Amino acid sequence: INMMRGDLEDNLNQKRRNWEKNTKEFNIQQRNEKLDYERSSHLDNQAQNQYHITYC
Amino acid sequence: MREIVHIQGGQCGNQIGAKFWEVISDEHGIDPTGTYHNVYYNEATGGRYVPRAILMDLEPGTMDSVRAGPFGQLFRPDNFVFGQTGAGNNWAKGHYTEGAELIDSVLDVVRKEAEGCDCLQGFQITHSLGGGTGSGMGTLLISKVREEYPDRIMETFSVVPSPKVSDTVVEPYNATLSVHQLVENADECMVIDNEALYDICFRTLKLTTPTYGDLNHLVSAAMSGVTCCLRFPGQLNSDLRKLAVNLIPFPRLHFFMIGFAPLTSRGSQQYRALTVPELTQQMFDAKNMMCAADPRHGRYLTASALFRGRMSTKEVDEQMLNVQNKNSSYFVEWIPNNIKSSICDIPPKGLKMAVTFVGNSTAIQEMFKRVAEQFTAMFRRKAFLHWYTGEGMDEMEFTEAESNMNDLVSEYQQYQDATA
Amino acid sequence: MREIVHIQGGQCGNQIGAKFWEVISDEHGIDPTGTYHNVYYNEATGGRYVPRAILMDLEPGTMDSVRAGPFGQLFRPDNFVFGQTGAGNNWAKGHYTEGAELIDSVLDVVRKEAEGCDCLQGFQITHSLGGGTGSGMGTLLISKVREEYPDRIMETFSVVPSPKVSDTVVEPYNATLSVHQLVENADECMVIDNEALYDICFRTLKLTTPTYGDLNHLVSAAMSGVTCCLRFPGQLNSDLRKLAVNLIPFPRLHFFMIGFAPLTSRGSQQYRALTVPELTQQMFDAKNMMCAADPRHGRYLTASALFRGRMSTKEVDEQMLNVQNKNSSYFVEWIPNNIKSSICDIPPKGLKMAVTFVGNSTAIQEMFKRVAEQFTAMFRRKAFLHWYTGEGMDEMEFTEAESNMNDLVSEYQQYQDATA
Amino acid sequence: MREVISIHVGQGGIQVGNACWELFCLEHGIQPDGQMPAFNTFFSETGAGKHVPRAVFLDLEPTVIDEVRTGTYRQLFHPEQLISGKEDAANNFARGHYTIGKEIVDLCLDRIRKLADNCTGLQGFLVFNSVGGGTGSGLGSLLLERLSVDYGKKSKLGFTIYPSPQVSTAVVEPYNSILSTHSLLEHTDVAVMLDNEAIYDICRRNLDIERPTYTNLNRLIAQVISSLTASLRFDGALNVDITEFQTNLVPYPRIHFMLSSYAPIISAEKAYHEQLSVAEITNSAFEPANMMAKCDPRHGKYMACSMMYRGDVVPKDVNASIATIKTKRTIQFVDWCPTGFKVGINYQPPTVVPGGDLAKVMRAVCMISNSTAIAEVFSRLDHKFDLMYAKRAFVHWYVGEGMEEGEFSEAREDLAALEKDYEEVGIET
Amino acid sequence: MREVISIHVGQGGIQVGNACWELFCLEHGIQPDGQMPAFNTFFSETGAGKHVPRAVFLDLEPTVIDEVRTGTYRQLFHPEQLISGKEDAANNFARGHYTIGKEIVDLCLDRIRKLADNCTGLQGFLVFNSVGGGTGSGLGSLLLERLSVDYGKKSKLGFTIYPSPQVSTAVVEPYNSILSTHSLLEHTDVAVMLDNEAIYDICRRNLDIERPTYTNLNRLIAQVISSLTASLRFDGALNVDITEFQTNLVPYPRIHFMLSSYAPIISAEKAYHEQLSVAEITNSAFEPANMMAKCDPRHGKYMACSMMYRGDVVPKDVNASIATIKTKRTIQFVDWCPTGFKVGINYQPPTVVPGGDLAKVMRAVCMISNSTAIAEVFSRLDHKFDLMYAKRAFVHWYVGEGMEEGEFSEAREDLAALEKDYEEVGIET
Ligand SMILES: Nc1nc2c(ncn2[C@@H]2O[C@H](COP(=O)(O)OP(=O)(O)OP(=O)(O)O)[C@@H](O)[C@H]2O)c(=O)[nH]1
Ligand SMILES: Nc1nc2c(ncn2[C@@H]2O[C@H](COP(=O)(O)OP(=O)(O)OP(=O)(O)O)[C@@H](O)[C@H]2O)c(=O)[nH]1
Ligand SMILES: Nc1nc2c(ncn2[C@@H]2O[C@H](COP(=O)(O)OP(=O)(O)O)[C@@H](O)[C@H]2O)c(=O)[nH]1
Ligand SMILES: Nc1nc2c(ncn2[C@@H]2O[C@H](COP(=O)(O)OP(=O)(O)O)[C@@H](O)[C@H]2O)c(=O)[nH]1
Ligand SMILES: [Mg+2]
Ligand SMILES: [Mg+2]
Repeated sequence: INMMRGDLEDNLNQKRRNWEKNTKEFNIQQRNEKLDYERSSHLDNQAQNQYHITYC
Repeated sequence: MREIVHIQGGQCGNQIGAKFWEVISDEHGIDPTGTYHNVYYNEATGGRYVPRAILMDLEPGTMDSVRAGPFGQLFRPDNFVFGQTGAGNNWAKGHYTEGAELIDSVLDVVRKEAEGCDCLQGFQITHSLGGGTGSGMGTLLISKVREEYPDRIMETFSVVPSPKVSDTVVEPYNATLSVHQLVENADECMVIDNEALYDICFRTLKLTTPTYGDLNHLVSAAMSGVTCCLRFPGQLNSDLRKLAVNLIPFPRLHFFMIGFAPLTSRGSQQYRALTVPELTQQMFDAKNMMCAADPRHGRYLTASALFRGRMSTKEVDEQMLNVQNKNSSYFVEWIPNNIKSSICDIPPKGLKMAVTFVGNSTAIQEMFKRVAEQFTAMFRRKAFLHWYTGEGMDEMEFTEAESNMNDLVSEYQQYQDATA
Repeated sequence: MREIVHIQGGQCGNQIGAKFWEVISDEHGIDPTGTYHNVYYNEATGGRYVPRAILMDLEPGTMDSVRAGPFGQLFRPDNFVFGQTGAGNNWAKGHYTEGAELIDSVLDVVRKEAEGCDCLQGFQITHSLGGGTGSGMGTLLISKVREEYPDRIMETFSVVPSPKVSDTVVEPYNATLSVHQLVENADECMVIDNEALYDICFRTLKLTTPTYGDLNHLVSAAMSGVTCCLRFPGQLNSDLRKLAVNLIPFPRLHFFMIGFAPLTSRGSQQYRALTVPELTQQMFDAKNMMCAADPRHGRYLTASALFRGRMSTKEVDEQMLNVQNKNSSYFVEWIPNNIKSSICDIPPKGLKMAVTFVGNSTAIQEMFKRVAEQFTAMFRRKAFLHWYTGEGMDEMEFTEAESNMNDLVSEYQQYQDATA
Repeated sequence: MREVISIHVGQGGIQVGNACWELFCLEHGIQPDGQMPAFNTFFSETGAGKHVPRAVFLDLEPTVIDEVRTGTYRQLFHPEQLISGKEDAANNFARGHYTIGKEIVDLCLDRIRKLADNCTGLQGFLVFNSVGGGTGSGLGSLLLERLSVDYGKKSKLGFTIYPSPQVSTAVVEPYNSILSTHSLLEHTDVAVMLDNEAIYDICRRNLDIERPTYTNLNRLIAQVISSLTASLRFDGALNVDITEFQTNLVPYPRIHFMLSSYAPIISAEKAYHEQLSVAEITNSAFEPANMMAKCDPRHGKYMACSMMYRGDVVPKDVNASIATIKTKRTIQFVDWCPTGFKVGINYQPPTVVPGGDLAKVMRAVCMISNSTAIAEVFSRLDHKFDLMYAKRAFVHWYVGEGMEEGEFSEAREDLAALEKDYEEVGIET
Repeated sequence: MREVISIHVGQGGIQVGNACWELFCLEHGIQPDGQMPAFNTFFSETGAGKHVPRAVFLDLEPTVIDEVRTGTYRQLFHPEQLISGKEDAANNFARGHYTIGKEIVDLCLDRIRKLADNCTGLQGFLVFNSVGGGTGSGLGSLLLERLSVDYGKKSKLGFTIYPSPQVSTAVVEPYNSILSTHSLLEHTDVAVMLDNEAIYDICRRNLDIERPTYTNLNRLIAQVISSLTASLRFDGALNVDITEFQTNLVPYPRIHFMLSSYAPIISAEKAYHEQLSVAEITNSAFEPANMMAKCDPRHGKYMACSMMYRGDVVPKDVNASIATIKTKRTIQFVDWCPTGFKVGINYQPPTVVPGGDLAKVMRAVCMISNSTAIAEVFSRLDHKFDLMYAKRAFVHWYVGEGMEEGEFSEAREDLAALEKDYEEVGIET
């Protein structure tokens, strides 16, 4: 019974670390999508500025 | 013969009851279907076994909390007395206006469960002490059924406020209001704190994710080990009344403490053997009790040790005599041999020994003293009083409640000093 | 029966204790898994043998090490009571500040260890004198338990500072404090010093790369041989007390010297004969002991010798009487047959004869003169005192401590001159 | 068998409600069409197929109600809970309290009654009113009074966007804010002061977005609302029913104005390099810097503090962390409340809004603090009032709409009498 | 469980800290990506994989902090533990201690608190700051006062870069060095004087490189720091914690200014040639040619010597060599300290930084010494002070920043008293 309890708690801790690494995957994806967002918005800003200034 | 109607109530009551019926079903070898593979269950057509427990509350969410969980389909749906309005965490709400004009249905259910028995012995309630619906409906039901069935006995496994930091901010008020209804209408009341359970699960079993499920499991195991010496054979069998007579010297010093043994971690289990001196060494330890009141700060008016499994009674008696004569200070004297023993003949599911320790100590008075501070410091400023007043509650009662509490702690203070 | 609680403590204490339990596991044929393939070990489930020992340090470093090295599974984790703030070579820091914060749990576990015994004989300690953790914590523990257990004896296998090159610069302060404490509540301050171990390892074993492993193994061998004539059959048995009574004529005169025999290299092993005359030649030579006090520059108030091996008896006594009545100058005169002997029946693993030679001499007065002199030279300028006063202590103790130290040697020299 | 009813009056209310219904729909798996590809607490099934929300959306300017009538959720709300009049509030209280609402309150109350007729376990109301405006102030207070005289016992919370301390969004604000505060004193049991100044600060520092906008603000407000309602909605080892707050945090009958806080509101990166356990999360939850409202709790006492945890949380760390945080000396409570803590636990980890700046994390805490430092805010706000009432500025736009002038005086003085409570309760026994 | 905080304030402090953290990431085997393929003393695991270092970087000039934010270690540190100001210190101590020092030091204390709460057995503090700098003195002293009034019992050991008596990199070093010395006199328990000149002649006599650059200096200081902390980091025969140092080498609470030394210091050309025996390595450790502080130890008399060996070490020959050194007539201790040597041993050789001009070798000795000759430095340094305060040179730049004019006198006066004690100890009895 001691061996079984040890094995079960080991598996539970493994599941914990697995979910933690899942959340870290998600966080890195979030950061990179935010960088995509900001660069695309910068190019859109340059586009609107050209459109407004060349408006003679 | 000698049945038990287990009543629950409130959040803590419902959760502890869920885990408790799980443990009981495990003991008697049942599966969640309710078939085997009188003291607790009842037979039903087709060999089914339905628990003899009514479940009550003012908020129908806790039902779906306990019902959907495993070992849930047992409780008969004709017993979930769940008012569809709300509780609100307030005593007068669940005792005078809202959680009071429903008690008639609860009495109906209790009567249909009692008059259908042959020789009912005692009621066994599990509930919180500051929770609005829990404490309120618990004390109201206590008053009613105890004014109704005096032939039987009463037993309540309450949970006290977490001493260090609270879990609700109005807990002293409701705790005192319940205490004033307990000492007048009860016959056996054990107390448990959600604080010492943390210290145990973290320094006795080396757990890292202690879920309320596991703490409830510990409490329920203790509750089952208490009465395990009744529904099973034994070299010397006890009950719910042999305690009630070998423990309380006076009609009010009836607030006990609970301890379970053995509880061991992984390595600590690898290194220690199962021999009753070890179980005794673990039993009396202050860090091993479910009540956040270090007994070293007091003495034991009495303490009953209900063993389980199979062991030479001479070993038990030698351990009792040695622990009593050696710690001659931590025991009071005017009651000679103030420790009682009992031996059933069934070990737990997966051990060789077992010990339940129910101790009427004069050390828990300190806890009450603590409450006697907080309530007092929340009454001269009339803090939060208008919510309770808004339900017709006469503040006068509050006063006597505190007064009552005074006498209670005063009682203990008169005895740990008594000499002869 | 006649059990022994081993108390570790300090970095040196932890290392020497690891080596000691290694040597005991070797002798009693215990592999480092914990099985066999009561005087020291305690039985546990499945024939496991858990060492009756307790480790302690205000830092979890050396504890982590000995739990990582060999034989790290033996000691139970309940006996690793360890703080995490560290002491840091400040006797006051480990005797007045953190002493009161950990000594509670240490006494708790030591009580649970002693009561778990049936008939305890004595204690036995391994610590240093300069390092704050070792000296402070160990001597506070000794104070507590000796004020707790008055009848049983003590045993301090204490490593004094080396004379020439210290390990710490504030060493003399902790040394004089620990020697003013242990002189009052301890029966045997068996002193050990490193430089003599180095001289041995270069002169009598030829190991030119002396690592602490070998020194610890040597002191481990001596420590094991101390009590071997108890846990084994014997032609003439002894114990921890027969020594303690044949050794100290006056309770203050209880600071011994140690010696082990025989010691040989690999080359010398083939040729050197193993008979009691050459064992005596070794055990009664100056460069063979483990003390910074030339035994030829003092005398012996008494000296006992525990032999091991199935050898004759008349020749043992004859060589003892010869060694005495030959160097009657180098011995004291007013006492008759100042040399006590004892004989066991089982030699250690790897040899056929063995001698543990312990002696209550009066040559260590040189060591205590050196320590007192360093104390004066470092105190008469208040050097390094603003630590030993920021931790709740006035210089008074120091002076009076040193004062007591003086009286100590003031007796030794005196008895080296009396003639009758 | 348990649910709420949310009202979103005014202009800010409908905005935060748009964001909050976005979050709710995208948590319960309810598509913006009302069809699924727990909701009994918020939504309700129309017999079969699609969900409909439990809400009412009032305004007087047809702008925002139209924008949501043809936005992305044109086919989610029942077209009878979107009540828009003809004229505008124009930031003067009496316009939305005596003339315009004079009959619109009838339709609103009839619709609220028809909603409550269908609710089965109704607990309370969650209004949303930017008191700085005209309609959310006037009509909001009128609706509050009407509900309090109509139903009664049912609890009534609130989430008001008070005027910021420093930055300006209107000039007649201290009038229609003081009037709303005086008309809100008794009928509402819970006021949760939200201020767009502190959340701008946060979005600037912690969320790293330098150019925020009410969109992100309202995303965060919706997150707070959902982290508070998760107790009723989903399962939790220790749940609270909103009637909890009505009795844990209202010591004296008049004083109930509290401030909210949330943690951890951290960007992706600033959380990626972070262990972020319960200890740090709660030692940051108490931080005065990142409070939703604006005040200096280090300069005042605390009176009650509820904390709802959500996500995979270990209770032992909760207990130890609250112990060590009550250990601190800079954070002190008043004499008449020694057990100054309340906790709840929900097993539902926080849901992230797809396309939201907030980062996903397992453990989160939501704090509702009844303190006594927030008192000064009123004073400061009251301060402004005097500098306008010293010369009867802007009063004709109010007396022209039937509002008796003396009302101002009363409120301005009676609210000042509110101080008699605060500066008293801060004094020990 | 046991760990140290690492603070790097100033310019030189931050560069040498960059080198030190490079060495620390290299030894344990941590990549600059944060992911790794003993670190409890320095690093902290981020739940899953990555590691954050216990460190704060204070400097009011963004340039170096911008460099580290865009250097090779942009991914390791936490994006908040890189705290940058907006203006230079300008080498006038008052600038980083009165005017702007009040602005950022509170943020440093916030971050330090939030970094220490997530620790359990913290022991000390290792601050790194050139004294000649502006913020390396002002902000450093302010932070030290804050930490002293905050924590207390926790040890504190700076590693300051004192200006050489000959080489000059500024013209106002005396002023903002005297000021920070008078501030740090009673705050930091153990201040190791690390000079910047003697290292040049060291790396010209041993490493044989003719034109050395600051980066080599920082790598060597990093080597010394790692050789120090290896005891708590790793295992060994004689573990010596950090609280050991301030216990052995502080005879009187005021005289604690110690000078260090390191060996072996040799490049590859003679590495295989020379034998580097324990006796010869500890002999080279004591020769006055390679003491980091520019002093001839023969001038004075030692008071305490802590020698830390790491790698393959045989204690017998260690004791023999130490005895020979004790018998050398060129070195001698004061009379009142007969036990002069404290020794520690470890079980790990050094590690080499790719590009580090040093060579790999099994044995390493780092020997720190509390001595007396170091006194003269102050004297000569104090010398300069006179020839500035005799004409009030550069004083107005200080008086214009709030600092009182006459305060200098006090500081100067105090250092004189310091010198007093450095003669009250060298006298026999
Ligand atoms: N949190 C949040 N606050 C807002 C938002 N929009 C406006 N506010 C605040 O609400 C106040 C604006 O006053 P309004 O609500 O527009 O005035 P009104 O009562 O609606 O009167 P009418 O415009 O005539 O309908 C200002 O304090 C705003 O800061 C939003 O989208 N989110
Ligand atoms: N050991 C070492 N010292 C350095 C290094 N870089 C600069 N220093 C020293 O820094 C001192 C110059 O003062 P700074 O530290 O630059 O001034 P500050 O207080 O940091 O603020 P600023 O004036 O903005 O630079 C000189 O004495 C340098 O010797 C380095 O890389 N290693
Ligand atoms: N060990 C344990 N304690 C609980 C549990 N549920 C509630 N408690 C206690 O319940 C107390 C709050 O009062 P409660 O009865 O839940 O409020 P009510 O049910 O709404 O009347 C708290 O002090 C909790 O400690 C549980 O599941 N396990
Ligand atoms: N014979 C021997 N003596 C040791 C050994 N290790 C340490 N010692 C001594 O132990 C003393 C240090 O005492 P201690 O309290 O354990 O160190 P601390 O924990 O840092 O305070 C030193 O004087 C060392 O000389 C060892 O391995 N063998
Ligand atoms: Mg508007
Ligand atoms: Mg700089």
